[PDB]
Amino acid sequence: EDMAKIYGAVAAVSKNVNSSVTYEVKRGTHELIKVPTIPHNLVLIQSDNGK
Amino acid sequence: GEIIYDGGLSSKLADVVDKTTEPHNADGAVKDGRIAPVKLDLEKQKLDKL
Repeated sequence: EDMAKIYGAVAAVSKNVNSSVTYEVKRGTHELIKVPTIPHNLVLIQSDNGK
Repeated sequence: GEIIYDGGLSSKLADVVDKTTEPHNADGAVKDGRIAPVKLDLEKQKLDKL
């Protein structure tokens, strides 16, 4: 019985080993919007007689 | 005539999980005694908790 306790404690220590890490790489990334129209900013000014 | 062979249950070699799976260690025939991969909340954009 006391041997099972000693053997169990050793197995607990051996099981404390770490395997790996996992993380997401998202820094520096931004979403993109879509502009549907082109701004021209033009107006045609014409006289009444058209000259 | 009498039928000897007409087919049957066919064994498939691979089971291809058609869905995204989070990282995991060995389970099944080989069981991994090491700790599971640690999920770290890194590369935050807005600065929280600092």
